[PDB]
Amino acid sequence: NRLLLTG
Amino acid sequence: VLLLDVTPLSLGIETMGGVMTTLIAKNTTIPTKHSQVFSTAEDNQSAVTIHVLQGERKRAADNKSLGQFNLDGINPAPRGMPQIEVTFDIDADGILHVSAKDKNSGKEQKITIKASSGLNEDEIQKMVRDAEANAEADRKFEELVQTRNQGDHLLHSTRKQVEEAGDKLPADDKTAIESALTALETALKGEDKAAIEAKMQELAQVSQKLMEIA
Repeated sequence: NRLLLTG
Repeated sequence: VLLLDVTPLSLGIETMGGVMTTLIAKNTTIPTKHSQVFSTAEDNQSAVTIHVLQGERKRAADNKSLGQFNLDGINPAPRGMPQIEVTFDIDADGILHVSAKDKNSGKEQKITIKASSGLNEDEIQKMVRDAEANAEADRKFEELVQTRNQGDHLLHSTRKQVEEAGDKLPADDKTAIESALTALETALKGEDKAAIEAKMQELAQVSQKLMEIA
């Protein structure tokens, strides 16, 4: 799946 | 040819759970450019931090930081919705340009990183050796982070679903769900993947009615 970034 | 210029270690960015995700693999010839689209890790994020990394380890903290920047102004939305295009481009003189742009808002930020940045020849050899010697532990860390990121998303989804089902959710199920949430949140902080999956299972067991409301 698509990888994610924190704030 | 018997010689050419490469970038000597993988370059990429830190992703949810403290993992290094690679955009340019080690020993890629330069110049070179690669893009990948990423999204947000939690609901309602109006920013992301792009932490740029050089190295071959799976834990972001074990690689060499080349710098960081924030992309702000993202419309707050459900996790996974924003489309953040991150681009790494290294020119023929070894200078790295990294940008990130949010497709919906059109906001963009970037940084330029000089070619002398990063690890030297001996540190490069050591980084390669250490990645090899720690391969099994790094695969285990990646597996743990995958499971923490799923548990974290299940924790937030469940709290959202509790909310959306105001009074429709019986009082006693809310209590049981809330205890199981606490246990999951505790397991997420630990480093035992099976324990986290076990708490997700226990939470699914008390969420049956909560699921029916959906």
